[PDB]
Amino acid sequence: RRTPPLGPMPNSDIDLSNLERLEKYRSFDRYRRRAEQEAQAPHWWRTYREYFGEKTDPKEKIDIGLPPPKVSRTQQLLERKQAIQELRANVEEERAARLRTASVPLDAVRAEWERTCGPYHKQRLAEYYGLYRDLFHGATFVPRVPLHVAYAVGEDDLMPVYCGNEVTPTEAAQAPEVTYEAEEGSLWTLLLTSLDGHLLEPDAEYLHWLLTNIPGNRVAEGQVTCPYLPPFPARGSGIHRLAFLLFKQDQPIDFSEDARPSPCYQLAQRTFRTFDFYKKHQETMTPAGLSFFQCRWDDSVTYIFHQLLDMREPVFEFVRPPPYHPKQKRFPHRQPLRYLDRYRDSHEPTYGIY
Amino acid sequence: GGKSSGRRQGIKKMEGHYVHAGNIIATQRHFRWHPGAHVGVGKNKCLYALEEGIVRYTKEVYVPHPRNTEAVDLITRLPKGAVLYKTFVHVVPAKPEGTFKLVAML
Amino acid sequence: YKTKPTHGIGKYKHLIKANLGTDYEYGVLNIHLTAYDMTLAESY
Amino acid sequence: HLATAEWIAEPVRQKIAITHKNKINRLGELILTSESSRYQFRNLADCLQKIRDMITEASQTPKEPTKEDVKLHRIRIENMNRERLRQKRIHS
Amino acid sequence: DPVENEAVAPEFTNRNPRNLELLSVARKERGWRTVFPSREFWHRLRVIRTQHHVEALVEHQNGKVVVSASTREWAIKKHLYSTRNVVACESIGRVLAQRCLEAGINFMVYQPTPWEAASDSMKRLQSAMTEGGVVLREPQRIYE
Ligand SMILES: [Mg+2]
Repeated sequence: RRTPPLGPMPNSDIDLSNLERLEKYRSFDRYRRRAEQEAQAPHWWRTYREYFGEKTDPKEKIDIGLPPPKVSRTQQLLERKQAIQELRANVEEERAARLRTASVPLDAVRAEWERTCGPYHKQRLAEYYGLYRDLFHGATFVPRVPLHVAYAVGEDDLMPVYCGNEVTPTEAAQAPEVTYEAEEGSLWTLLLTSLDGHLLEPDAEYLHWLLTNIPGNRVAEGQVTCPYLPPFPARGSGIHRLAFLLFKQDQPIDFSEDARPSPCYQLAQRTFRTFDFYKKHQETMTPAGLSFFQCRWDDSVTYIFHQLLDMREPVFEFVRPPPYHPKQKRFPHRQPLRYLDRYRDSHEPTYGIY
Repeated sequence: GGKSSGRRQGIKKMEGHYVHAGNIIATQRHFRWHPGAHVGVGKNKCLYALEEGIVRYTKEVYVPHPRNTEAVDLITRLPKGAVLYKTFVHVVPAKPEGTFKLVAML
Repeated sequence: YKTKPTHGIGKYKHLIKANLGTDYEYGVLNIHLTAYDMTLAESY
Repeated sequence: HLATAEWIAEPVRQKIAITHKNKINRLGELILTSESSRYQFRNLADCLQKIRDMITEASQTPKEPTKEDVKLHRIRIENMNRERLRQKRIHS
Repeated sequence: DPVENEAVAPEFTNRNPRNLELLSVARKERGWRTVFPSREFWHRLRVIRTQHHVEALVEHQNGKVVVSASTREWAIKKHLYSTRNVVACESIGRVLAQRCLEAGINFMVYQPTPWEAASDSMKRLQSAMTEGGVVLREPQRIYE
């Protein structure tokens, strides 16, 4: 019994009458490339990606970001081509290239990337970290404008918060310095959330900082809706992710409902969700910047828990499920003597009635 | 002579069967099936599960290792656009690695 | 499996190979290059 | 209570509070628990031996170049990377 | 008597995708011993050397791509003489190492064919990654 295939055969298109005329792969790299390109295509049979690959909703990922700016591709390409023309005409550059000793300015390339391709890479990195999934319950945003946050340690040292890096709570104890390009007439809002810092409700998250109505780049003059609170990731609970979000207000916004008393050391009051918050504010609020970083536990968390939060610090532990053993049989055939030690619970000797 | 008995070699766990770590999935004289995710192969081409989960069978693209000169030579002689396919057996883990629970309140 | 519609997906030897002169084309030809300069001969 | 306990030397108390800081609760009490056996006698003996081992370790204060754990390898790598990523202000 | 701040759930739920990887307890996709390359890793570094351009990707095992460094990008084109030479490979390696350091990823894997491994451009890329601080060996999973 044979059943016709439900789709085209993988090698049905290739003829075989003139297979000698057909050009061969003749190399492993070409076959590998064709193989991966084929594997990246949908199929009507069961495949690895069907069972292990993640599934996405058919609806397109909804965007809430700032509309893309326009630019003249022809002029951009002309300037780029003349720049590379003069660069290749420069003999010293060509000699360095042939000697394989040329070097590129890392700071310059990063600064140019932050304006050219930075937003898309940052969006992809945030999607990989899953922020868009947990908060917003599924949405997308492109960080059109850049933001730079630094925590001041010592008198000179700065710990930056670029994207998903590791910063200790000892460094994050004080309020950081925030910089972002802006001009007069723009109202900004800064928010900080701990995605995994919650201790009671897994779905909810803890708000740690909220500034509203920042005039331009004058961050200090902004209204302090909620005082800054350093992160408190519990020891043994893993690595948490703390997210800074910069939003823009087309109209002035009153923040009376979400206002928090100063100080706000209660976890129930610090409980917050960006979901339904961006829902109630989306009419007159729109994101412009996003950043985040990873955080572990350190000694400063103990002080924060004992004094700032006035509570006993909880300590967690990662524990694996107990090993599986089959149901014990009365006569274990051909099993080693240690078969009974697997089902014995205590290693101390027992004597029963005696 | 030649009075040998059968070797009882074949599939031991079908599609959708729940397996534990170390269980033999299939034994074979030659590589009829290929291991996939969390499936190990022994010296005698015996397939066992490295993780506890559900067994699945799929058709997957065959890309041999470069050091396998015989298979490299075999695949380098195919007409352009040809792709080899083979049956792979996978196990989908069911339980998480572990959980975090409160152990002390200091 | 043979019964399943994906039967034969694993076949590969039908894509691999298992002289008579026509009246329009020549079967086998040989081009011999003679030279006292071996380098030029092999280069050509 | 560690600090209040006068039957141990003050530097030993300080070293114990430093090293075994994860076993000190909010009130400053050092806590040691044992579940290694079914007998309260053996569990108490284990706790007392733990206390004695801590005291003698603080007394000896070894300074040998001990081996590096594989778990701490990636921790020190990421700490070095974070130190490298740390930045200085232009104007001081 | 009860304190609201001390009300903590018995089980902690952490949704960070990288927490298990950083704790070195996430299970790796072992197997695939009959095919190349192996999938037993958390992050993979892939190099695509085309006729005109060179690309480097750092991607997760489940399919997602973490970071990229491609010679088509203008911030490196404006300083790069040629996108298909050892200088281009060195620049790509350094830039990707810096991007990964900023993103927080430190450990990856590299699974080259023997010829591209012996290739001089790729070994200079490895040197660039090493000097940038990226380690191309992942820590072994902690089973127990
Ligand atoms: Mg017979």
